[PDB]
Amino acid sequence: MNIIKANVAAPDARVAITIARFNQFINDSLLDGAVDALTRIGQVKDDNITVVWVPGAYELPLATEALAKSGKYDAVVALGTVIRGGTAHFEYVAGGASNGLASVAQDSGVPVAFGVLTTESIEQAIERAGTKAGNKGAEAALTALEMINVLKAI
Amino acid sequence: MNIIKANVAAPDARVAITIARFNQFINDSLLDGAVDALTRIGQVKDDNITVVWVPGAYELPLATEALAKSGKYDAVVALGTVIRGGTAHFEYVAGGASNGLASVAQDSGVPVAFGVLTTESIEQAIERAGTKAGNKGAEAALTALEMINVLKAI
Amino acid sequence: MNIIKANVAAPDARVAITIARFNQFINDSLLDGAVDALTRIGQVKDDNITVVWVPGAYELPLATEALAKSGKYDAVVALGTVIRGGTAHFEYVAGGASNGLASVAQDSGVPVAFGVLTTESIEQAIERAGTKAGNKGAEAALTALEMINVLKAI
Amino acid sequence: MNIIKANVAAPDARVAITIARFNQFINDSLLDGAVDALTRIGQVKDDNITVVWVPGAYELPLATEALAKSGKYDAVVALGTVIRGGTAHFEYVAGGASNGLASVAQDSGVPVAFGVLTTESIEQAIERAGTKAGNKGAEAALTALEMINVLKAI
Amino acid sequence: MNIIKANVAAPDARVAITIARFNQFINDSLLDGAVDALTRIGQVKDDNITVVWVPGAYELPLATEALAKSGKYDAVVALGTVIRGGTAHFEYVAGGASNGLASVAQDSGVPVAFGVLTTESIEQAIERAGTKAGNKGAEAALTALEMINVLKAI
Amino acid sequence: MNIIKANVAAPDARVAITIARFNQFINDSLLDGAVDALTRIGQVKDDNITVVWVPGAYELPLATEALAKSGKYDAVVALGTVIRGGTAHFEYVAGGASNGLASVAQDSGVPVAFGVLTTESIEQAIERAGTKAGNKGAEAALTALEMINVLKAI
Repeated sequence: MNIIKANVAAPDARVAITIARFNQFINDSLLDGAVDALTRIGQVKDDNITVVWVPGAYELPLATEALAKSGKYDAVVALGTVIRGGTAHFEYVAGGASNGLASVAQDSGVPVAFGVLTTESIEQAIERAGTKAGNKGAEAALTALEMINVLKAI
Repeated sequence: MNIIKANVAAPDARVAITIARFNQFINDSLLDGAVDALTRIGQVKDDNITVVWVPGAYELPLATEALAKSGKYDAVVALGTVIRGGTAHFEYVAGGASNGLASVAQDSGVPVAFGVLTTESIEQAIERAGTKAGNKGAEAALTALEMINVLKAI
Repeated sequence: MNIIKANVAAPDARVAITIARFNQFINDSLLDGAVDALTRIGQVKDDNITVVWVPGAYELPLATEALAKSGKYDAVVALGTVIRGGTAHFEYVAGGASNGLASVAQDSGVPVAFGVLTTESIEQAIERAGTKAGNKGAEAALTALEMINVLKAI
Repeated sequence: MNIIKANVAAPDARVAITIARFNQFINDSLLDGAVDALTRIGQVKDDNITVVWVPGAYELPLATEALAKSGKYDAVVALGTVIRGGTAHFEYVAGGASNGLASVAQDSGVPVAFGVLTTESIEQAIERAGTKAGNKGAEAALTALEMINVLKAI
Repeated sequence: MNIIKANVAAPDARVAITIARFNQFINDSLLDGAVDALTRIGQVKDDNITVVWVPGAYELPLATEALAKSGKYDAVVALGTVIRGGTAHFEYVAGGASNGLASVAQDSGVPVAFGVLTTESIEQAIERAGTKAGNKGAEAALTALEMINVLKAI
Repeated sequence: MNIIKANVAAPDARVAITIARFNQFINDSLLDGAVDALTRIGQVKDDNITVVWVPGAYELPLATEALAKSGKYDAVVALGTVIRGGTAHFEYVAGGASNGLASVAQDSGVPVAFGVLTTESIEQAIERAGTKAGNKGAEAALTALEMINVLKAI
């Protein structure tokens, strides 16, 4: 009975990170984690890493869509934070972002890593941006790499 | 390691704004903000700015879809307010509006700026229409411009 | 009837930022915002940007006074955080800082941007240092540039 | 992009300390901290350190003004404690003291360090006079030195 | 009666920093503080500063032990954060870390600076990583330098 | 200024895992995580992985001590669970185990990874054995590898 377990190391890869600058106070750490992950762990040569700042998290799809359709990249890591406010604006951003990104991956066949924090408080976001609950940035980066290989293995 | 940071200035652009006239009391300020942003900040020549009033916010997609498929515009800024009422009508308007718009952008490759307020009270809308919490109109306008360049940079 | 609306782009400008290192955990993001604002948005060439770290926020005036009297700069952005403690020390720091800076601008005719957080909690400061409520750093930077032009227009 | 970070060491400096004798039980430790800071850390030769006792904290300005107009000193450290009492006397002392001092620095161009405790209780003053919350004396002394260099660097 | 007061300036020194990457969101500021302290204050030439990232805070001892036994360094600054969780895991990490480090110093005769935050909340860690309660990174760095001299003075 | 960041890949390594069979219901997943980590991520050839079952978690030290003194291994990963009961037996097990292990590492210079759960409830242990809070097994395994390299880099 045959099995596929992939590895996160994948040096000959070219990876794109899309970050939202809104909330960058958090997103910065989110990046640091991802970049480090990519290079130090997945052996990515850091001139194959390209980083694209879009303004809001809402833009992440369009941006990563471009990058995937480009064919220039083996996977896109999508980094952002969306913290809930007084209105249901939170709902539609994080929604049209989750689904936007998921769609892009499904059509382009390129892995997209969902490294978007969707919290209730600034507190929680800090917790997932490189503290108690690890670093969703580095985590999304890793799941990106593994995915490259997982796919490549078919 | 290469990076893309875009700028909001983009004078040779032609931009389309779609506004819902329902709730115009708020949407009017939403516009003023956007228009000013576009011209004063993004250097847009104001005969490249075209403004399209549709009746409800629910119509924003169809209207912007037309504009994007037209190819005549580099980006569409979508302006509107949807305040929660006694029924779940609020849900389906803001929903089919967030997703409608998000889709149009994804297919047309044209950036669509989601400057649609989705509040609980008239109070909250006023807060986001050019007071305490800035002006989502001008903000959506800016994210539109930055996106033009962000894309252009690939 | 004649009107003056200025723009935030002003590339041939030389700008000075004064930062307090006390509370730098927050002030760092405050900076990043401002710097990015200046260059990416206001087209400032980054060797016309000079950054001066003073120890406490209380020192911001004297420091920016020097810079303005110097005439070497078109405007000074003042960055710092002052969080309220158990004593009224908070009052006199933020006071002697608001008024110190405001005075310097008034005598030197050089614009001084008041990008000093004055919060009740660490929580609030984080909110204004590049999260929910934007980035008072980049905001102060922008109001600086706009001012340059607003003045220049007379 | 050019930056100014200063150092606290500045041996060839001549510094003046003005202390209020009222509340000396606290102010004494306030001094010790400062003096030690100055010499041991900032390398100040202790015959360039001069110490001036005024009676109340209210007098700190006039005294430091003299010293700064004198030109004999590179900076003045102002040490004192003002604890809140039953009346609003507390308000006018700490007020006319914060602003007096701040003004002197602004006109004389000489750095003045605001090492005046402004507490609600004797308890709080003890906390900032060389216990849990460090020593505002030595802290004011250091911010003085750093300022000397920060200025000198323009 | 003879006395030893040391200074924090010690330029001809070679210093090693060991940081835990877990919780780096905080540890990053912890570092910045220390590095700045070292160079700007203690006059350390920044090619004599070496920085070693270990994964967990639990590893700090072993890593600093190596560095001290090496003899290549005059002191090691140990930076990390340990925030309390739902289990007593917190106890054994911070414990085996405090004692690990303390032991290494005692055997190697090399100063080891304990700049490890041991808090109850993310909130508290932020407070000690360069805000209200200063920067334990820079503070640990300073106590490192002073120690070098304190020892050297016997 | 020179820096050491290590990688978790280290294929030519020979690693020993010590597991306590008490509580194996949890420890089993703890292992699976570690083993997978080692091979799949750190490229360890799985005949260089040796696994040693000791009865209680209290024994983990003695067992790993032997293994490290043996010199046959580059690092030992210590896996086990200690859940708090009605008595303070919990205290002495987890204590004599944290310190035992930490000591072994310090004397043998071999890295020892502390992958011992120290929880209050069975619930919490399950959370850290490959669910919400990841898998301390695989985490301990990774910190082992990274350590090998971190040390090798001096």
